[PDB]
Amino acid sequence: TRTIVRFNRPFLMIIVPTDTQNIFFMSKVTNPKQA
Amino acid sequence: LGLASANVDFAFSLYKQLVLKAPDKNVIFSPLSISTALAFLSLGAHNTTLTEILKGLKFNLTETSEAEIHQSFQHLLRTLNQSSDELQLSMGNAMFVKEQLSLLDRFTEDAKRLYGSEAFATDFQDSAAAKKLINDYVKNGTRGKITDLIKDLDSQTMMVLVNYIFFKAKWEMPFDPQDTHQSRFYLSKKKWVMVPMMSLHHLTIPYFRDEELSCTVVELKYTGNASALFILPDQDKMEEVEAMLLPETLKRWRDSLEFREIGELYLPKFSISRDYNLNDILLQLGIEEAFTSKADLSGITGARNLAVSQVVHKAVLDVFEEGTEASAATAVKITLL
Ligand SMILES: *[C@@H]1O[C@H](CO)[C@@H](O[C@@H]2O[C@H](CO)[C@@H](O[C@@H]3O[C@H](CO)[C@@H](O)[C@H](O)[C@@H]3O)[C@H](O)[C@H]2NC(C)=O)[C@H](O)[C@H]1NC(C)=O
Ligand SMILES: *[C@@H]1O[C@H](CO)[C@@H](O[C@@H]2O[C@H](CO)[C@@H](O)[C@H](O)[C@H]2NC(C)=O)[C@H](O)[C@H]1NC(C)=O
Repeated sequence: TRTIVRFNRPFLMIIVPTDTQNIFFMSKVTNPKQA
Repeated sequence: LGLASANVDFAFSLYKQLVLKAPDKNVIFSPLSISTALAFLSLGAHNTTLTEILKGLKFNLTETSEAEIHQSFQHLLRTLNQSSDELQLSMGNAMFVKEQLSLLDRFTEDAKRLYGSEAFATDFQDSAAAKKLINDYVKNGTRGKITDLIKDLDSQTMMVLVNYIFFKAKWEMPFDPQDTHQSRFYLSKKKWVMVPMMSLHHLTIPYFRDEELSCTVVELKYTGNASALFILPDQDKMEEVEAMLLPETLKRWRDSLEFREIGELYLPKFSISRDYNLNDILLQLGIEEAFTSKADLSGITGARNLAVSQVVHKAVLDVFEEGTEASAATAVKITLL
């Protein structure tokens, strides 16, 4: 079967820079429709 | 580098705590912003009040002196404080000082060269005004995002140390808004929900799937020296995965990631905001004395009369088809003992 990535459940998101391992932002989306 | 792994370490401990608080809720905060503000504050601390913060930040003093650490922060602010063409990065530090107070020179100078802090004499006497002033500097620096940082202001507040970070970037492979549509988003094992799902097809992106942790790692790069790593744990794995959030398990993700063609990818289009009062979180992380009457902040003025009252933190994060906007601010409320 096709490799399918579907984010239909609470996921973690880590915005980090290329130029070094340091975490800029980091969120855990438990429910998108907050706003 | 090495002291970059500290910063990562401090991010995951802070996260682990924030979740203990309200696991059920979403999270969003910038770790870098917090670390810079308490490193900045640390510039004015001495003795134990100093050891603590410098240890609550996950630094290994056994191998690092306080000068090396402060230097780390200047090089880093220097390096990343620059918006490319397709990626905007902005970092700012400022110190709002009440008019009456004369602060040590060593402190005002170190603030300048090291953290690039801007000073502002303030009248913390008339709370109303002092407030707005700080809020403009933040919203100004965050291009209209952080708008309610400081909401109340002690008339006893001698000083405030602020930090903001703004991030605007685009996707290397952006979504087609024409293809964006509603789909189910599972809040839990059975409770589903309708949500605008953004979808892409036939992309070759850095993927990875490690079973020893039961989750999947996908990587989407922004047109810039920055990229977003989405971690997707399986149903009932979230707990286990947060348990393993360590500087090392991160190091692994980023090594094991190998390009691959994915047939279909689905990512919600979200926008989230969060306020935070970090006093209790800091206390758990061992940053205690600075909050106590045993506050040794003599590095600022020249006497043990200042102490920390509050450290709040606001962050916003929009994830849309075209790209990402993100932003946060940290402000330290410094009161007279
Ligand atoms: C840096 O912090 C240390 C730790 O608090 C300070 O050392 C402490 O200073 C106090 C006040 O001089 C000492 O007081 C004495 O304590 C002993 C019992 O420990 C008692 O028998 C005496 O009658 C008096 O109360 C305390 O011992 C001392 N402890 C340590 C571990 O050093 C130090 O003064 C601070 N230095 C700076 C530069 O801020
Ligand atoms: C990071 O970059 C920003 C933008 O250049 C810096 O902000 C400027 O700082 C100078 C003083 O060094 C002020 O006089 C300018 O008015 C600020 N820019 C704007 C657009 O207002 C910031 O100081 C730099 N460094 C750090 C550590 O924040």
